[PDB]
Amino acid sequence: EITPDLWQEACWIVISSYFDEKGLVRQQLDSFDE
Amino acid sequence: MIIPVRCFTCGKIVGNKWEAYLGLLQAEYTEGDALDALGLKRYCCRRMLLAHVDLIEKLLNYAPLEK
Amino acid sequence: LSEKDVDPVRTTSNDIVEIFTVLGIEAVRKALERELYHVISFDGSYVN
Amino acid sequence: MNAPPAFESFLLFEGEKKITINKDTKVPNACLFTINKEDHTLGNIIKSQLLKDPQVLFAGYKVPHPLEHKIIIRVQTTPDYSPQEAFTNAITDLISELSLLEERFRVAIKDKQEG
Amino acid sequence: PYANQPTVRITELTDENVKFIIENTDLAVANSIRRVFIAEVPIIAIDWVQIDANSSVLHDEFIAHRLGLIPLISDDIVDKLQYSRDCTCEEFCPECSVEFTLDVRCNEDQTRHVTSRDLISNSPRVIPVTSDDILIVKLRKGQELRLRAYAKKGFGKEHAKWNPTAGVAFEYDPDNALRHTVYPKPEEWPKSEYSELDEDESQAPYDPNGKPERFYYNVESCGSLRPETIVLSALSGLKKKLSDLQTQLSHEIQSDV
Amino acid sequence: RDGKLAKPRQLHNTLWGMVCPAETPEGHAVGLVKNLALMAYISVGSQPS
Amino acid sequence: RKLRRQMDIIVSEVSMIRDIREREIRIYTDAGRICRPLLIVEKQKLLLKKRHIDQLKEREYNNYSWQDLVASGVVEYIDTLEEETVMLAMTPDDLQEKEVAYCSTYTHCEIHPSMILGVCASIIPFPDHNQSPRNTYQSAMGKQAMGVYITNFHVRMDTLAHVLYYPQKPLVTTRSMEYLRFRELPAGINSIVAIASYTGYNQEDSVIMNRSAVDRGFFRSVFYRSYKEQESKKGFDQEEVFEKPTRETCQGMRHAIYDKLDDDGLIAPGVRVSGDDVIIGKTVTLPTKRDCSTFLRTSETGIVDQVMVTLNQEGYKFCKIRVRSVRIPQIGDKFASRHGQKGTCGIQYRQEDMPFTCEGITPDIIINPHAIPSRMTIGHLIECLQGKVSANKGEIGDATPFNDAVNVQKISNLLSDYGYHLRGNEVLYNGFTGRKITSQIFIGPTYYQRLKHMVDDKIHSRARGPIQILNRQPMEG
Amino acid sequence: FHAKNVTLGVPRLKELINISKKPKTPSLTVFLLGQSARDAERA
Amino acid sequence: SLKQRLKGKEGRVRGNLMGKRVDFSARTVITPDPNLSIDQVGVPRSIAANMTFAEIVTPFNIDRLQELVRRGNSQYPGAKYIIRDNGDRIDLRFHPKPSDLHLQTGYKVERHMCDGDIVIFNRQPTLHKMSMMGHRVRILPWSTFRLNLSVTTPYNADFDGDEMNLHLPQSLETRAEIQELAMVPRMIVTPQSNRPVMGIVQDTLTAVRKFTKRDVFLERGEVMNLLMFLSTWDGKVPQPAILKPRPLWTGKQIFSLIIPGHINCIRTHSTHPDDEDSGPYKHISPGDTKVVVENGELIMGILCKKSLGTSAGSLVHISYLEMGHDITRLFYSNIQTVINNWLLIEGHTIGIGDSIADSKTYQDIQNTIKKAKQDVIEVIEKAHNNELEPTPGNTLRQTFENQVNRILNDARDKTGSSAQKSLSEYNNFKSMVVSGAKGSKINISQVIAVVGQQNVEGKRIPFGFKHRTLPHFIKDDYGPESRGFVENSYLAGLTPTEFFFHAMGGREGLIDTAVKTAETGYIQRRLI
Amino acid sequence: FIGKIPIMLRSTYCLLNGLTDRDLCELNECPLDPGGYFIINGSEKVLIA
Amino acid sequence: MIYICGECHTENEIKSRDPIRCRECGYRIMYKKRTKRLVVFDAR
RNA sequence: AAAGACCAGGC
Ligand SMILES: [Mg+2]
Ligand SMILES: [Zn+2]
Ligand SMILES: [Zn+2]
Ligand SMILES: [Zn+2]
Repeated sequence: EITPDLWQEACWIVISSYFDEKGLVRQQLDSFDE
Repeated sequence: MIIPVRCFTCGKIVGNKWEAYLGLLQAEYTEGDALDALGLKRYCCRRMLLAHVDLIEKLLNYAPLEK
Repeated sequence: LSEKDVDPVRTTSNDIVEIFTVLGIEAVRKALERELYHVISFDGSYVN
Repeated sequence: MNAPPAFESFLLFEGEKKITINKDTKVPNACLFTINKEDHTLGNIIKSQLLKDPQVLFAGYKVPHPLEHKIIIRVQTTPDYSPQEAFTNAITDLISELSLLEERFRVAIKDKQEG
Repeated sequence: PYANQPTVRITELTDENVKFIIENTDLAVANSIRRVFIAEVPIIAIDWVQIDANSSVLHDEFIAHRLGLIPLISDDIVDKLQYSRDCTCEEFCPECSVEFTLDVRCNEDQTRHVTSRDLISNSPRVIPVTSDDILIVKLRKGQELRLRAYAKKGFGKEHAKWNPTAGVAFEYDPDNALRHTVYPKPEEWPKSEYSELDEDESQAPYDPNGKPERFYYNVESCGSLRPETIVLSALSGLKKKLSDLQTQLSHEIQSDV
Repeated sequence: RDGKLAKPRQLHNTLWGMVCPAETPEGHAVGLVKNLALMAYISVGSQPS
Repeated sequence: RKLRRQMDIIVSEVSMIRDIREREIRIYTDAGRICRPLLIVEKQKLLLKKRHIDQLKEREYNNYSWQDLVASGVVEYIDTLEEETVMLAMTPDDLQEKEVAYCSTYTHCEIHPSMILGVCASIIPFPDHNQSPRNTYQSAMGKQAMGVYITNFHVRMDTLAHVLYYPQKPLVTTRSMEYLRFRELPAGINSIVAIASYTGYNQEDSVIMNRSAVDRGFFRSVFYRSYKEQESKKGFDQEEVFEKPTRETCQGMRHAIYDKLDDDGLIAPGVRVSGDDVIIGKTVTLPTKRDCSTFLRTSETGIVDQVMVTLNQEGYKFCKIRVRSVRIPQIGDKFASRHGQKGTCGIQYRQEDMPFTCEGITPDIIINPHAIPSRMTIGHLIECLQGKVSANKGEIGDATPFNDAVNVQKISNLLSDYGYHLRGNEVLYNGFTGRKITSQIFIGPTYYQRLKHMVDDKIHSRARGPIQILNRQPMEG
Repeated sequence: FHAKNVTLGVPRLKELINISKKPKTPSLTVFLLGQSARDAERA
Repeated sequence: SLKQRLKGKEGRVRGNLMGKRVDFSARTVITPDPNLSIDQVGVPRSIAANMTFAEIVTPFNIDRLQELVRRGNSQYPGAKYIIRDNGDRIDLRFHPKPSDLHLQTGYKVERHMCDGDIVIFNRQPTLHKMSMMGHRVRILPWSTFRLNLSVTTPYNADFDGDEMNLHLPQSLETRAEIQELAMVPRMIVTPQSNRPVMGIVQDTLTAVRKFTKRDVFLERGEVMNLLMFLSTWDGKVPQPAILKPRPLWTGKQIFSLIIPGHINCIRTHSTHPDDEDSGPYKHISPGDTKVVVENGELIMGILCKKSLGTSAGSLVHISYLEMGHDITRLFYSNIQTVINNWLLIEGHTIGIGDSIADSKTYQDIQNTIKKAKQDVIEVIEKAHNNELEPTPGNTLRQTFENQVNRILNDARDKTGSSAQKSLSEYNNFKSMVVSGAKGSKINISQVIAVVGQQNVEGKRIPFGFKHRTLPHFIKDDYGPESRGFVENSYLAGLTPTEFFFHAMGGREGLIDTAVKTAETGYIQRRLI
Repeated sequence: FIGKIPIMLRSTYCLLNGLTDRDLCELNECPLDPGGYFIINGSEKVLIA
Repeated sequence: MIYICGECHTENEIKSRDPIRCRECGYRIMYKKRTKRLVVFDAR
C-alpha cells in the first residue's frame, strides 16, 4: 500500500495532476474571478 | 514548424523521413529502433527527427484567410 | 598618546579629522596617504 | 546589410589577377605568390607538393584573413632554380597525380560493379 | 621532386554510399579531395523561386528555402549545363537552367502533403530524387500553393544547397601510430573500424619514420549525384582548378619576363 | 530600485518553494522583481465567518 | 487541521499557525498569502498511498483529479508563516525510513524539490551543477530566446514578433518542461557543439558557427514588424484620407518612391519593401495637402506579410500592416545555451573548414573552452554528454535537478556502450590541413537558443544627420 | 566583510574621500615603549 | 523651470556642455578577430560608407579624390559631399551632378572611411584612459566591429553583446594628435601602475603554455607554416634543435624568433616550486619552470601569465620598455597569429573528463569531509556542554562560529589540494590554471571536490525561520549542512538545500555586482 | 449601466472560458495561450503582483 | 480593389470613402488579397 | 513631431 523505490513516478504523476487541474496562471484567474 | 530537410550538420535527407518515423513510432518501434530502421546512423541525423516538434499540425487548425 | 608606556611616535589612528585636530596637516597628508594605500593595496592591487 | 554575396570566394570580378608574383628581398631566391579567390584547398595542396622538391628550401601557405579570399604562398629555392619554376613543376606534378588517381579510381569502380 | 603513385581500393559501393581507401599519397591531397567532395563538386539545385499564390501557413521565403534544399538528380547533365553567370542568355535558358513548376491546391478535408513529387520539371533527366517523398508543406482544405522555380548549377562554396554529399567520413592512421593525437588514457578509447591490432593492446607502437598514408574514406551521397560520380567530379574539378592556376601562372610568368 | 539598501534584495530563507531562487532580473531591479515557483499558489481570500 | 484536510468548514486556502512558545494561535483567511501544496506525513509514513497514484494514472475518464486528492487529506496547502511550524523532508524514500536518528517528527514531505524553481529556471538541464549566477543568467536569457511564442501568431499583428524556423524540443529535458508547454513551443535548436579552440574567433565568450548548417536553416528566423495608422478628423476642414499621393498634389513630399501603393495608399502583401519605402499613403487637408505617409525603418529590407484594414472605436478607417523579414544568423547575432553560456558568433565556417570526426560530424557551434572554468557551468558539460547519449539511445534525456539516479559515471557508462569515448571526448581532424588535432575535442549535441539581440538591429552610424530643435545637437537614439 | 573589524574597500574609500566626521569603524592602534611591549601583564 | 533646465544631469551644463551627442560616431557589436593587428579595428562597410572624412584637394591627391568623387556615394570607395571655397555644400547623393563634379585646389571633399584611417574606439563606461584608444580602420565584411584580443583587456570587454563606440576625427590636426598620443601601441604601458594593460590572454595564453614545453617538437612543414605568420621574420629558417635522426624544431626555438631584437628577461612559471632556487638544478629546472630570455632568445622555461601577461616586469613589459611601441605591437600580433595557428594543430578543449578525478581521490575527499563533519559535531557538542572557552574579545557564539568556519575552511582547502594533486598533466582545467588564461585553483576545487561554505553578509546562512535555516532542518541546528556548507561538488550536483544556499550566495554576489555602479561612478566623477 | 470593466482573458466571465482546443482554434485563439491578461486598446496588459 | 473578410472569407469590392462591412456577415476586419505583381525569391 | 512620463531589456 506504500510506494518505495517507485517514488520518481508517483511524485511526477501527482505533479502532473496538479498542473492539469490548475495550470500556471491559476492565480490571476482566481483573483480576477473573486 | 515543419520537418526541415537536409539535417543541419551533414546534410542527409531527413525531410522525407518524418511520416515514416511517426508511423514506426505509432505501430511497433521505439524511437531508437525507428531511427535505426530509417537508416539514420549518425546522431546528428537522429537528433534531427528525435527532437523535432511538428507545429505544422497545430498551425493547420485555424481556418485559412481565403476560403 | 599622553598615557604612560604608550609610544608617542608610532601610535596612529585610522580616522583623519582627529589627526588634523591633533597632529597638524602634514601628518594628515601622510596618514591619508597610508590609509588610501591600505584600502587600495589590501586586495593586492598596486597603484603608482 | 553588410553580408557579402555568395560568389566572393571563387568568382573574380574585373581587376583582380588570379595569381600575383612578388619577389622577396629579404633572402635570395624567394618569391611570394598571391592567389586571389582561393582557400586552403589549393594552399595546402601546393604547400605539401612543394615540400617534396629537394630544391625547395622554404614552402608554405597562409590565409591573411578568413573573411577575405586570398592566399599568400612563399617559396624559397636553392640557387640556379627559380621558385616560379618550382611552382610550375609542383602544379604539373599535381595534374599528373590527380589524372593518375582518377584513372585508377575509375578502374576500381568498374571492377567493383560486376567483377 | 615527382609524384608518388596512389592506389585505390574500394570496399563498399552502393547507390547511397562509397567506401574506398586511397594509399600512397600526401595528407594534404586526401584532405583537399575530401574538401572538394563538399565544396567544389558541381550540382543542380533550385536557386530561383517565384511564388504566384501561397495560402499555406508557411511564408514565401520559407517555402523557397525548403525548395532550394531539395536535391535534384544531376548525375549526367550537370556537366553539360553551364553556370548562369557564364551563360550567354540573360535571365535563364534551358542551356543554363531547369524549370520547375508546382501547382497544388487542397480541396479535400484531409490535409494534403505537398511533396517533392509535386515538382514538375521540363526535362526528364532531373527528378527531385523520386524514382519516400520529401515534404515541402502541408495544406489544409482551402489553402493553395502555386509557384515556378528554376534550378541552376552550383557547388558547395556558394550555398549548402549545392552540397552533393551527406557526412563525408575521412580517417587516416586508425591505429594511432603517428601520434598525431595523444590519448591521456589510451585504454578507454574505442578502436576504429579500420583498426589492424588485437583487442589486448590499445595503440600501435610509435613510428618515427612514418607519415600519413592509406586514407580511409566513406562518401555518402545525398542522392542528387551517384556517390562514385561524386568522387569523379571532385577529382575532375580539382584538376580543372589546378590547370586554371597553371594557365594563370604561366601567363603571369611570360608577362613578368 | 535606486535605493542602495541590499538587505531587501537578498534571497531570504522564506522564499523556499514559493519564489524562484534563481530567476531574477539583473540591474537595479535585482532581488526586487521575483518570479513565482511552479507549485506556488496565492491565497484568493475568504470570509472568516 | 482535520477540518481543513476534510474541507468541511475551513477551505484548504485558509492557514493555521500555532506559535507554541509564545502561546499564540493565528488563523489567516485574508487574500494575498503565498502558499504551496505539501504532502502530509503521519508518524513516519506518507498519506500518499498506492491507491491514490493508481487512481491518478487513471485520471482520464475517472473524474478523479487533484481536487479529490486534496479532499482526501493527503496534500495540504501551507503558507510561509505556517511553514514556520512544519517540519519537511526532501523525499520520502530517503528521509522517512529509519536510519541514524536525526528526526522522527516529520509532519510534511515535499512533492519534489525541483518545484522550488520558477518557469524560466525550470528549463535549465541539471541546474544543480551550475553556479547560481549562471542559473540566474539563463533564467533571464530564456525570456529572450527566440521561438514560436504562440501558435496563432499568423493572426496577431504586433510589433517585434520573432519566430524561429525550426524549433526543436531539447534532447536533454527536465520533467518540469511538460507542465511549461515547452515541448509544443520550443525556443532553440539542439546543436552539435564542440567545445574547442579552433581559430581564435570563438575566444572570450564568442562562438564559431557552421556556415553550411546556417545555409540549411539552422537558427534561421523571421522578424515581424507591425505598422498601425489612424484616420482622423481634427480640424473643421482638416481630415485624414488614405490615398496614393501624386507628384504634385501635396505640399510636403519626400524623395521616397510611392508607386508601390494601391489606390487606397496601402501596399498589398507580397511586395518587397526596402528602407524609406512608404507603407501607408495618408494626406492632410491643410486649412493644398500635407503628406504624412509612413515609411519603413531604415535598412529593414523586408516583405509585406499581412495587411489589415478595419474601423477603430470612433469608426474611422484603421489600417495595420505587418512586414516580415527573414534574418539568417550573421556573425553578430547573440547565442546562448541553457546554462548562461552566452556569446556572439565570431565567424561562420563552411562544412569544409570546420573540424570533423571520423564519421564526418562537423560541429554546428564551437564555443571556447575558456568559458567553462571561471563561469562554472558544469551542467553545460553534463547536458552535452547526456545529449550525446540520448541521440544515440533514441530516448530523451532526463535532466531533473535532483535525481540521485542519474550519475555522470552512469551517463559515461551509457555512452561507452555506443562506441564513443565514455567522457564525451572525440578525436577531431583539422578542417584546413586534415591533420588530427592533438587534443581530443569534447563534442556533443547541446541545446542552444538564438537570442533577440541581433547586430542588424544594433548597428548605427552617424554623419551630420538630424539635430534637436532646442539644443541644435544631434538627435538621441 | 572579510574581531577588530575595519571598514575596507569602497565604503572606506568614501569615508576617506568625503572626510567623514564619523567613520563607521574608527580605530586607533597603540604601540608600547617599555616592558609593556614584551610582557603581557603590563600590556 | 530654468533651474530644472540647468541643474541636474541631462540639464544644460552637465548634459549639453560637459557631455553631448556628436557627429561622425558609430556603434555596433564587437566580435573577436585574432588575425587583425593590435591597433587595427574591423569596421563594417555600411558604417564606413555612412561616416565620412573631409579631405582637402591638393595637386598631389587631386586625381585620387576626383576618382572618388566620380565613384559617388553609391560605390563604397567614394565621396559624399564636396565643399567649395565659399563653404557651400554640394551633395553627391542626389543624381550624378555632372557640372559640379569638378575639383580644384582648395576644395574639401568628404570621402568615405577607408582602410588605414585613424578612429577613436571606446567602450563605455570609460574607467581610465586606456578605455578610449585610437585605432586603425580595416574594412571587413558583415556588421560587427572587430578588435585584437590583446586589446580586449584595456576596454574590459567580452564578446557577448558588447557594444563599442567609434569616433572618427574630422581634421588632420586631431587625427595626427590622436595618432601620436592615443594609439593602442602607445598605451601598452600604464602610468597608474607602471604595468602593461595588454597581455596574451585566453586561447593564445593557454596555447603558449602548452607550446613552450620541452615536449613540443615541430616537423619541417609545421615550422614553415608557422613562420609565415611572423610579420617580423627575416626569412631565415633557424637550425632545428634536433638535426638527426630527423630535423625537429622546438616550441621555444620557434618562439625565440617572435622575441623582438635582443630582449633580456627572467620570469618564473606558475608551477615553479620554491625548492629549486635553494637546492641544486637552480639553472637546470627539472620541471622546466622559471623563464630565461637572453639576447632576444627564449633559452629555457615555460611561459604563462607570469611572463606574457599583464604584470610588472613581464616579458611584454620588458619588450615595450626596451624596443618601443611599434615593435611591441608587432610582437603581440606575431604571438597571437603564430600561436593560434599552432593551436590549430595541437588544439584545446574542456569536458567531462577534465572534471572527473580518480576514485581514490573521491574516497580521500569523502573521508576528509566525513572527518570535518565529525569535528564540527564534536565542537557543537562541546559548546552544548559549555566546555568551549571563549577566546578573548569574542563571545561564545562568535568563537563557536570561528572554530566551525576554521574547520570547514581547512576541510575545503585539504579537499582542493587532494583534487589538484590528482590532476594529470593532460587535464585541461589544470592546463588553464597553470597557463593563467582563465580560472583558478578554487575553481578546480569547486568543480571536483567541494563547493564550500556559503556565506551571506560574511556569515554562514542565517536563521530566516524560527532558529532554523529551512523547514527541513531541526531547530538550533548549527551543523555544516544546516548552516550552508555544501559537501557536494558541481560535478556531483548539489542537494536541494545546498542548491538553495548556493542560490543565496549567488544572489549576494549579483547584488554586489549590480551595486558596483552609481556610488563608484560617483567616486570617479567627484575625484576627477 | 454604470461602466465597462475590463475582462481578464480566459477568466470565468471571458468569452473564451470553457472552450475546447477546437473551439479556440475556430476563433483564431491559441489553445496554449495561458490567458490571465487584459486587452486594452488592443494591447495585452498583465498585472504584476 | 478587393478585400477579404475575416470570418466568411468572401471577396467584396469596396472603394475609398465608404465603410467596412463585409456583405452577408457584417464583419469589420478585412485583408488585402495578396498582390498580383510577381516577386522573385532566392532559394538560399 | 517635437517633450515628458512609465516599463522592459543589453553591457
Ligand atoms: Mg560582456
Ligand atoms: Zn546528419
Ligand atoms: Zn542561359
Ligand atoms: Zn465577411
